[PDB]
Order: sequence, then structure tokens, then C-alpha cells
Amino acid sequence: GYDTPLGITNPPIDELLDRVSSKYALVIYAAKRARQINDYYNQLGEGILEYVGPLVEPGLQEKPLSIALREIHADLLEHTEGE
Amino acid sequence: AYTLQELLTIKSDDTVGRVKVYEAIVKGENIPEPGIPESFKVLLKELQS
Amino acid sequence: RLKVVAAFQQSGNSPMGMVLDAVPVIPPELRPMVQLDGGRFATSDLNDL
Repeated sequence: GYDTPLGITNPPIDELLDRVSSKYALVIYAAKRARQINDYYNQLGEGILEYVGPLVEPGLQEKPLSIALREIHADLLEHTEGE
Repeated sequence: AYTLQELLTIKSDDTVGRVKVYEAIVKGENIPEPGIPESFKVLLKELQS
Repeated sequence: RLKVVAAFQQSGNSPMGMVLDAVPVIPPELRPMVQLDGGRFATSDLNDL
């Protein structure tokens, strides 16, 4: 219910907090997925597709972390809490 | 936390850390976790004296 | 005295650590050795001691 933002602030922060328990968990919850995405890109040439690539279709040469944050907003990831 | 860890370990002291992170950035590999800063190892080898 | 003795007992060590027979020396870099224009020894006196 507001003007669509532009830049790195999309998606917004409050929307994400509705999914994750706390902002401190979200940073890792997204960084690990970004790491998995980067690993998948590294093995794109040849290897096992165990680290499934991006779920949401990426843009034109977007950083993996942006993809992770934009797909987390879509509620497509599940995680376990501390240990 | 991780930002402070990098600022204190991976960009100031750790030699092998600097070499490995530079090579990883040159390639597409993820940045390896930092190591033991030279300051801590020097402090050890000095306090053991 | 009881506090000190109980600390000794709990430590699992022996007091014999208070009499040394072999002092160690730090590596050479920690006491860097410097050569002046005339090659004089003016580095840390650790070498002197």
C-alpha cells in the first residue's frame, strides 16, 4: 500500500521480518542461501545439481544475495533454528 | 559480527588469509573463512617466553 | 595461607614450577636486529640482556 521503492531497499525490511523470527537470524538465513547460489553457479559448467539454482527467475546479472533476499520474500525456503 | 571479524583478521594481519581471499575474488570462488590473526599468534609465542 | 594452598592443590600442578632451570628465548624477529649506516647494533636491548 505504498509507492514501489527502487534500489537495494527492494524488497522492504518489514515484510521480511514477518517471515523470520528476528532480524539477526535473517542475515544468516539469506547469506547461507547466497553462498549456495554462488556454489551452484561455480559448478554450472559441470557437476551435481544438489544445490538447486535460483527458484525465482533472476534478472540481468544480479548479485546472488539479491536473488536470495527476493526469493525469501516469496516464502520458498525452510530452515532449522540454532542447532 | 562477521564484518568486525573480517576487519580485524582477514584484511589487516592474516597473510595466508589475504592471499586466499584475493585469489578467490580473482576467481569465482567464495571467500574462505579468516584464520588466526598474526597478533594472537605473536602474543602466544611471546607469553610462552 | 589456606586459600593459597588450596589453589595449589586444586591446580593439579606442583610448586616446583617456581624454580627454573631452563629459561626460553623468544624468536629473533620479535627482537628485531637492526643495522645502522655503520652497521651498529641499536635494536631492542633484549639481545643485551
